Amino acid sequence: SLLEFGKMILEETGKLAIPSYSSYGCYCGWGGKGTPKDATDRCCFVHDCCYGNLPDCNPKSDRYKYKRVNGAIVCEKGTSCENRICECDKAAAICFRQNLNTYSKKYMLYPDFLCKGELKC
Amino acid sequence: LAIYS
Repeated sequence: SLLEFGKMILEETGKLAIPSYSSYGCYCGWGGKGTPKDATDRCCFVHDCCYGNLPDCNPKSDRYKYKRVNGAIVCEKGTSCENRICECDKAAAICFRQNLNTYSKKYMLYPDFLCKGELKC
Repeated sequence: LAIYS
């Protein structure tokens, strides 16, 4: 759930997921449309697509477990859903870190009306 | 922890 994912985000970026990545661009929040603003925003886009391909699950609420081994996130072994949700989160957390380089403050608190158009996964 | 809502 948001609890584990947020821990990963902090671990990988040194930033608190909320409010750093909770109102960022067009896809780092609840919104779901328009062209991602930058690399960080695309990370959220991909994350939505991953969760979007877990129909048989409950991404935001299902609690899962994981641990770090040699500095790299390692998803433990839970139910099918737990491992898949954990992987989706891991990929995003790492994506955020890889692109901290281009994280822009100007995309924080981004107005949703500035995002229009469906971008298929 | 905080998450991207």
